[PDB]
Amino acid sequence: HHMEELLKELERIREEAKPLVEQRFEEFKRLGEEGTEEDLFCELSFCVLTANWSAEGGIRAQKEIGKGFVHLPLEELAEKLREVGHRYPQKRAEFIVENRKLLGKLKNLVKGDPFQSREFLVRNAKGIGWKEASHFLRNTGVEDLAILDKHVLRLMKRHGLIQEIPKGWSKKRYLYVEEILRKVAEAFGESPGKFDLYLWYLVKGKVDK
Ligand code: NA
Repeated sequence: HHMEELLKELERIREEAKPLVEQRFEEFKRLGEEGTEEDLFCELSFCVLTANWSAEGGIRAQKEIGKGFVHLPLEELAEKLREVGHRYPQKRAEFIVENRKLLGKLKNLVKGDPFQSREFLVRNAKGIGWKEASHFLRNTGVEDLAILDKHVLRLMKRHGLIQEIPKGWSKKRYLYVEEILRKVAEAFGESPGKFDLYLWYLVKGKVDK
């Protein structure tokens, strides 16, 4: 399959998807602009939980646990994650509890240079790698970054943009594949952060987060 085929299909869904994409982005921008440290922490926790899980699951976990991500002890947090169906509740709970060290630092991170903020989160936030750090930043309104998850990587491979799907990341390799996708986003006329939502609309016609 060729790149033009992908762009044409995206153009066919663009008009219908746009209101959903724009409304979802307004919510992301609201979080970055008006969100408290705890609000940002809950979004970081959403990204920990959806590393290898559906947006639907993470949204349900966020709804059910809420500020529990901030205050619950490890055992109680793990139990609530087990209750909402997470497959790895103990380890994700441990990541979230450890990440509480970042409360007080998130507002500045979200406002900082997004490439530098992503580097920080990769190194310092548990359960957050290159993809999940990009995801968190995008979900606070950042538009500069791609979220290279399995769905996006498979689309890129199917349309000849990359030759193989990476099963792990480094700074240089993530930046490289991200730049490939940035050029596609630019060809379409959208920022990487919004382009991601158009790409995901292709699957089932949904715009989650
Ligand atoms: Na990390």
